[PDB]
Amino acid sequence: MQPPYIQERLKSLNDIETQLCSMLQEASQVTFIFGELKRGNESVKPQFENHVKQFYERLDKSTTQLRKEIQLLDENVGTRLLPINVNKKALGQDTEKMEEQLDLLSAILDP
Amino acid sequence: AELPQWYTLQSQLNVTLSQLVSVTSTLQHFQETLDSTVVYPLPKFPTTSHESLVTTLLRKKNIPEVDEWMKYVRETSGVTTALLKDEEIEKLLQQDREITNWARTTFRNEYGKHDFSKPFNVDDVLKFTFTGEKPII
Amino acid sequence: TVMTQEQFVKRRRDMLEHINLAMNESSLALEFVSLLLSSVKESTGMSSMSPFLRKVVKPSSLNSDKIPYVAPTKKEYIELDILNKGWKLQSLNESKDLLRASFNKLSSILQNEHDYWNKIMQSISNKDVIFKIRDGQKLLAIKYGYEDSGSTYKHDRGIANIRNNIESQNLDLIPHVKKFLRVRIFTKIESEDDYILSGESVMKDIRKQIQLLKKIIFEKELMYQIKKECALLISYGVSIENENKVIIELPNEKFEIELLSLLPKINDKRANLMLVMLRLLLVVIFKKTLRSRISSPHGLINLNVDDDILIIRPILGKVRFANYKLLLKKIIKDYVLDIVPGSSITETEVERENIDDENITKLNKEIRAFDKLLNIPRRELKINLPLSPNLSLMLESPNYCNALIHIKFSAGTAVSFDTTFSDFKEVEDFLHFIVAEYIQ
Amino acid sequence: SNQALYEKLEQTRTILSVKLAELINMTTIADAQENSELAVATTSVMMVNNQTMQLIKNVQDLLILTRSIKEKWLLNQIPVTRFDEKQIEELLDNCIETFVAE
Amino acid sequence: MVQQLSLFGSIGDDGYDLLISTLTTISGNPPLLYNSLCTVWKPNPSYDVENVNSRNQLVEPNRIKLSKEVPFSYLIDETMMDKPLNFRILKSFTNDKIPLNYAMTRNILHNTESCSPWSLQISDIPAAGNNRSVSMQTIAETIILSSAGKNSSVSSLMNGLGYVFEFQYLTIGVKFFMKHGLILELQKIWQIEEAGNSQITSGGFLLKAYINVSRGTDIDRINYTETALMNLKKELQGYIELSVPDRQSMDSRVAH
Repeated sequence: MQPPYIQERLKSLNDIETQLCSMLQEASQVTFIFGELKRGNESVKPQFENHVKQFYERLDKSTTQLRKEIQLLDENVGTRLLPINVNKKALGQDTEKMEEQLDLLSAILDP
Repeated sequence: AELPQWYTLQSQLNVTLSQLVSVTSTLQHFQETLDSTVVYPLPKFPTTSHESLVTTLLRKKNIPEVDEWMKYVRETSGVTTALLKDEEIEKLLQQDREITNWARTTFRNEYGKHDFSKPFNVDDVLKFTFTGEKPII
Repeated sequence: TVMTQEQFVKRRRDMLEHINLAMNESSLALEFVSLLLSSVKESTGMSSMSPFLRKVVKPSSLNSDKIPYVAPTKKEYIELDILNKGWKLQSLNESKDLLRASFNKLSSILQNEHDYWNKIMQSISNKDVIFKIRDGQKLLAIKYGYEDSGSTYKHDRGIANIRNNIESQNLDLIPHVKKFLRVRIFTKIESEDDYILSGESVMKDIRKQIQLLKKIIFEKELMYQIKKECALLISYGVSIENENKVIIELPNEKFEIELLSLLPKINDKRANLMLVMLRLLLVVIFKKTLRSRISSPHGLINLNVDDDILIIRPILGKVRFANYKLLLKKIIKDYVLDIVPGSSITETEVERENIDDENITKLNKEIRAFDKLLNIPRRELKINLPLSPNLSLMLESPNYCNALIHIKFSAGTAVSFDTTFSDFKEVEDFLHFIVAEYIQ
Repeated sequence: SNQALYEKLEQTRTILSVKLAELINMTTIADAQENSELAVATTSVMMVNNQTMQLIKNVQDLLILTRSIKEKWLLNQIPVTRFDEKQIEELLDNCIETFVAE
Repeated sequence: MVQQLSLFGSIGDDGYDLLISTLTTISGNPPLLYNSLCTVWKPNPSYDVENVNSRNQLVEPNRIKLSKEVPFSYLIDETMMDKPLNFRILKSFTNDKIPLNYAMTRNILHNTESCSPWSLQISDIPAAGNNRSVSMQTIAETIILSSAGKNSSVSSLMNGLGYVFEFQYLTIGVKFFMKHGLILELQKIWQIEEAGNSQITSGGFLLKAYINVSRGTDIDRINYTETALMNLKKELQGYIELSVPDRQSMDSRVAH
C-alpha cells in the first residue's frame, strides 16, 4: 500500500516517540527514588543505580536512532524523495475511472 | 484579557527567574556587611505621621504563607530538632551529604560511560552543435 | 480532564493577584534599598524611589551602622541545613509529580498520534497526493480533482482536508453534499399524450470516501459540461430546466437527466447503459484534453462547446439515426418495394479512416477505442432489381442531429444520378420518379 | 533545514544528558553555597522551574522534530493491461447494439 | 521571426530517472521521446562570395542546418522491440554505438524521387546585451516539403543554393510541455561520421529549456517568458543549476 521502507521509518519514528515518552517516566522514577533515599532508605540504592543507567541508555539509543533517521532522510533525498519542494500532481485518474466504467458496462452486459 | 504568546511569556518568566537568582547571588556575595548593618530611621523622617510607612519599609517579617510553608517542609523533612540531639543531626547530615556525593559520582560515571559533477561542458557541446568541432578532452 | 471558562478565569485572577503581590514585594524591597542608598549617594536612590515615597519622605532619612562581625553558630547552621534538606525534598516531590503528570498526558497524546499515523499509512496510497494547509494550524489536504488528469474546471477544485476520528477509528474527508445524476427514460403511449416513465438508473471507509468525492466532482463536471453543450442544441429538441436538469424530447421517447441529492422496469438497463456512456464520453473528453496538452506546447486551456464536448450529441445522433433508418426503410418499402414485383434491400456499413512514444500512442489508440462511439453514423442501403438497374441510398449525418441522404442510381436501359437530399419528403418523390421512369 | 535538525538534535541531546544530573546534583548541602533561607528557597524553586520543565521542553521540542521529519517523510515521496483494443471495441459494439435494441 | 528564450544545463546518467520523475511532478506531463537528425551545411569554399548582400549591409557567411526525424525502427538494433518507446530507453544509449550510421544518413541525404520533409533553420549568435538573464537567439526556419526532378536529392539542392555538407548529428531525447508554453528538452547528441559515431554528450544528458515567441518585438511577451524561465529556475534550484551558455558557443558563423 505504502512502501515497506516508509512503513519501517514510520515505525522507527513511533518507537523514537515512545522512548522519548518513557524518558519522562524514567526521570520521574529517578527523582522519586532519590526522594526516599534522601528521606533515609538505603535498600533501594541499586534500584536508583539501575534507573539512572536505564534513563541514560534510553537517551543514548533514542538520540542515535534519531541521528541515523535524520541521516537516512538526508541520504534518500535523491533515491525516493523529491530533491526540490513542489506539490505533486494527481495523474491517471481518468484511466482508472475509464477502467471502472468498462468493468461496470461489462457487468451490465454479461450477468 | 488576551494572553501573550507563550514563547515570549516563557522567555520573560525565565528572565525574571534569572534576575531573582542574580539578586540572590549578589546578596549572598554580600552576606556579610548586610547582616552586620542594622538600619534605623533618622529624625528628618516623618515618624509620627508615617509610622505605618516606616515600619512597612523596615519590616523583616515575611508572610504567614511562606512561614507556614517553611514549617510544612520542616515537618515533612522527616527529621526535626525537637526530639534529636545536635550530634545525631550532624551525623545524619554527614551521611546525607555522603549519599548525595555517591549519587553525583554515579551520575558522573554513568555520563562518562556514554558518548556525548559535470559530465561534460555545455559550452563545448553547444559549440559542436553550432560549428562542428569536437569538444576538447 | 476537561477545563471550563469559570475555572480558567479564577486561575487567571489568582495568578494575576499573585504576580501583583510579587511585584509589590519586590518594589518595596527596591524602594527600601534606594531610600537607604540616598543617604550616601543622594542621586541614584532618587531614581529608584517611588513618586509617592519622594512626596512623603525626603532623601537621607535613614542611616545604618556596622554592628560587629559575627560568625553564625552551629545550631543555626544545622537548622538552616535541615531546612534546606526538607525544602529540597519537597521540590523533589513536586518535580516527581510534575514529571509523572507530563508523562501520563504525553503518553495519551502519543498513543493518539500513533493511532493517527497508523490510520494514515493504512489509509493513504502513494498514488494519492497530500499537501499542507492552514486555516494557522497545520492540516493535511488530499487532492482528488481531475484537473491534473484532463479536466478543465476552475469552478471547484477537488480538495479534501483529512481529519482524525478516534470514535470511528478512522480518517474523515472534509471538502474544502452528495449529489448524483440519474437518467429518467420516458416512453409515449399510443394516444399522443403525456410521456410515462419506463426506466431509470440506480443510485465509512477511507477508499470509499475518496472514491465518493471523486465520483461527486466527476459527475458535477459531467452535468456542467452537458449544460454548456445544451445551449447549442436548442433547435434539436434539447433544453435546460433549472441549470441542473436537461431534457431531451424525442418523437418516441423523452430523456430527463437531472442532478439531485437524496420496481424493475424494462428500460432500466438502457438507462444504466446510457449513463455509463455519459461517464465514458466525459473520460474521452479528459483524454482528448490530455492528448492536446501532450501534442502541443501551449496545450488546451478551455474547451470549445461545438468542437470538443460531444457528450449527448453522439448518443442522440445514434438514436435519431436509428429513427432515420426506420423512416428511410419505410419510404423505400412504400415507394420502391411496393411498386416493383419483388426486390430485396441490404444494409452495409461503409468506413473511411511520426510521433512514436509510449504515452502518446496509448492516448491515440485509447481514443480510437471510443472512435466508433464518437464517429458519424453512416449506412448504405442498396436494393437489388430485376434485370441492369441499381439503386442505393447512403444515410449520413455531418452534424449529429440532422439527416442527409446521398442517393446513387444507374440503369443499363444510360442515366446516372448521384444526388444529395437534406430531408425525407424530397427522397419520397425522387424515388417515386426513379421507379416510375426507369425501373417500371 | 537538515543542518538545523542536526544542531537542534545535538543541543537537545547534550542538555538532556546534563539537565537531570544537574537537577539532582544541586540537591546538596555545604556549610554550591547556601548560607540563607533565601538561597535555599531560590535554588528549590529554580529546580522545578528551570530543570524539570526544561527537560519537559526539550522532550517536547524533540517530539516536534520527530513529527516534522515524519511529516516530511510522508509528503516528499516520489510517485511510482486488463482491457485490450479489440476487447474495448467488441464490448462497445455489444453495448451499442443492446442500447439501441432494434 | 521567432525568438528562443532559452536556458541550458546538464545532468549525469545516474540522475536521469530522478530528473524525469521530478519534472513529471512539476509539469503533470509524461516525457516525450523524440529525435531529429540535423544536417549542417556551410557555404561552398570554392565559391567566391561578397561580404555585402543585395542591400548595402555587410554580413558574415553562416552555417544553415536541416533537421528532420528518423523513425525509431532505424534506431532499434533488432534487440529492443519488446520495450516500448519511452524515457527508459535512453539509459541504454551511453556509448558511441548507434544503429544509425554514416552510410544510411548519406542514403537519406541523397534519397537513394520525392524527399522527406525537412526543417531549414538559420540561427545567428545570441544577443550581446548583458541585461537579459536568459539566452535569446534569433532563428529563421522554413519547412521543405517535397522535391522532384532528376537532381532531386536534398544534398544537391543544397549545393544548388550553394551550401556543401559539413557535419551532422543525431539527437535523441525526451521533452516536457509544461505550464504556459515552455518546452524543456533533455537529450543525447551523437556526431555521425564516416570514421565512426561519437557521443558528444559523454556520460550525461544536455538540458535545454526554451520558449518560442513569434514576435520578439513584444517586450511584454519577452519579459513574461523570461520570468517564466526564472520561475522554473527558482523551482529547480538546489538540485540543478540553470545558466546562460556562451554566445561564442551558440554562434554558428563560419570563422575565417
